[PDB]
Amino acid sequence: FELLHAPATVCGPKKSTNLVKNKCVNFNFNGLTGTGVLTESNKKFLPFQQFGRDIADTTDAVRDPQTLEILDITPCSFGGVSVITPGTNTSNQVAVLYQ
Amino acid sequence: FELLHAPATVCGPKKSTNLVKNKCVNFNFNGLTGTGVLTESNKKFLPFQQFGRDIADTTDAVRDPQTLEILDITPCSFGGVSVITPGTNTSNQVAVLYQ
Amino acid sequence: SPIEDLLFNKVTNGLTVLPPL
Amino acid sequence: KQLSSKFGAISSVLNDILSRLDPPEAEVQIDRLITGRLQSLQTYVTQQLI
Amino acid sequence: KQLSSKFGAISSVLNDILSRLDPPEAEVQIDRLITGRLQSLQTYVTQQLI
Amino acid sequence: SYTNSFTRGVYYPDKVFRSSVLHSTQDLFLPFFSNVTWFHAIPVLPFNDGVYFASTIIRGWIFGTTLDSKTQSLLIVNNATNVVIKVCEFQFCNDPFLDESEFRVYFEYVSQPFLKNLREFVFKNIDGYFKIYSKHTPIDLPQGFSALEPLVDLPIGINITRFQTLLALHAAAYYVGYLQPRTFLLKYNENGTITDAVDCALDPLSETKCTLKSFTVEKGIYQTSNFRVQPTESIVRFPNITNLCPFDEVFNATRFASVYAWNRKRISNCVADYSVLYNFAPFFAFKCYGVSPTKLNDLCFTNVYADSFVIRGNEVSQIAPGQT
Repeated sequence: FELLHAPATVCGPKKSTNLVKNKCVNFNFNGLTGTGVLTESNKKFLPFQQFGRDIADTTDAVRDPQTLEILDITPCSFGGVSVITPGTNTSNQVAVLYQ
Repeated sequence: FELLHAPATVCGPKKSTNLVKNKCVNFNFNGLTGTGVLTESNKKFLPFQQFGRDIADTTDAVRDPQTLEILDITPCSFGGVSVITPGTNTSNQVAVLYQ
Repeated sequence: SPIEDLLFNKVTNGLTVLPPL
Repeated sequence: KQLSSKFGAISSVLNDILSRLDPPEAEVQIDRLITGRLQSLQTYVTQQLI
Repeated sequence: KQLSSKFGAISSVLNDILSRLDPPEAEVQIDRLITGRLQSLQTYVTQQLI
Repeated sequence: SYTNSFTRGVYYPDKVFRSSVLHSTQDLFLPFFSNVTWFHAIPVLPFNDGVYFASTIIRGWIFGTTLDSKTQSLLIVNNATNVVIKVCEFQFCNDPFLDESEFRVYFEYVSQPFLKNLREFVFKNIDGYFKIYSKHTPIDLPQGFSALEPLVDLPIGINITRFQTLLALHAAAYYVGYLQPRTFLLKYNENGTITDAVDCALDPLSETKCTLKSFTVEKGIYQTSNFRVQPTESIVRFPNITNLCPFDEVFNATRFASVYAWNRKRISNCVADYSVLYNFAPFFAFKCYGVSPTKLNDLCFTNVYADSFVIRGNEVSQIAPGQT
């Protein structure tokens, strides 16, 4: 093996997985690894475009190599939690509020 | 080595260059590299000093060891440029203001 | 006026000071 | 007066740093110089805002 | 309570680091501790001002 | 012949899709309102950066470093069937030309060919790669705006110094452009096509549009960047003393010292010569902190200190600031 002398090209065989739809995973699309849902895209791409972005420099759409279709990216639903409670001298019950 | 403010007695091999006045250039001497105009100074040096200083802890006066004469160090006029323009759908000419 | 004249007379890299409008 | 602060570097003059040391080590020298003068500028901007 | 923070170092005691490790690594540990306490003091000063 | 290119020569900097946003990029593009060398030949051309090409017949491009078999050279021949991109140590003539079944010029990549119209070609050579940008837009350059879509990438690795074109014998004329790195501001459309680009180094309205990240500006004052006056020449002055510092005494000695008996030599009041150190012996580690052993001809300071001792190899790394 001769290294550090030339742009490399004899790379190892990297395996591929199956398709997924409407479930946010840590997808790895041709080296682009991120977290987000995989939904059907209403957008229209171009043959020389791989993945998209937005104003906030975040990935919103990616294209799988196995199919000419495009899959939108939206991160998993986040939100803080809050506890509705009276004074502890009054009652022991609490209520859970999601933001 | 040591970089104390002392008369420099060991130098790298470089050739000398004739002085220029009233045209601000860049400069380097006795290991002191900077940018500024070279001119005759109203200041005077005792015959043991090499370079002067200022409030900003920088170099504003230097002595060339070629000929025992005093030189002045001062960067020339500098500032930010501003663009004075009207609205886009009014005209196309612009004005340039130097601060 | 003399009052504001007296008031004026009693009042005394890469950083620049922009002059007021 | 913060221009003469060493910030844990080798020399305070950035011209000397660029004309003396290799960019493999001048990278981290400029790194510490930028972060020190950057937090100094942040403190100055906060004081000016207040 | 900010004195009891490791700040990514081995410990949070200045006398402990200087009495068991060599001065080269202790220099980095003391530098990280002092800059962490510096940002803590700057945050406290900004909060006091606001 | 010289002819100004109005606004053409805009290509996609990356394969990233964007919808109705503004993206500031820092790559090698073609500046607006720049003269290009319109040729009318019926030699060899310099290559700094960019083989921006557009003709309105000719096929073929010579790429390489020294044009001969001493190093690797690149060949591109395009005909009606396919395209062959052969790279090897190939020998080339001074003025090669084609004929179409005979070759008079003297890994491959076979794909779709690159075929009034205007075949605009943008070539790049960075990071050991080779990129081709081409869209054929039908029509003094014509007034309009269009992009250049990317194509396949050719991993080569070597650098490109000189280039040459080919003449197809069945001629025509072509533009030759040059690129330098600057900043663009591309306005992507909703579908994802580049339709308008403005520079960042032009008349100051363009710089205001660059620094404001918008295409429409209103009246008022805008501070964009600085006007630091620029120098025109370098002034260097060192003392007129030439005493040839005794680096030979501390280096060329029969016995230096012991480890515990490291002696004292003081060298002063002279000029150093660091070009004679490399001629003595090959260095083992030669690592340096504080200063670099390349920029030692531009420094002048005082009171060097030279130490002499001998150690048994594994303790070379122990002779360092702060080692046990």
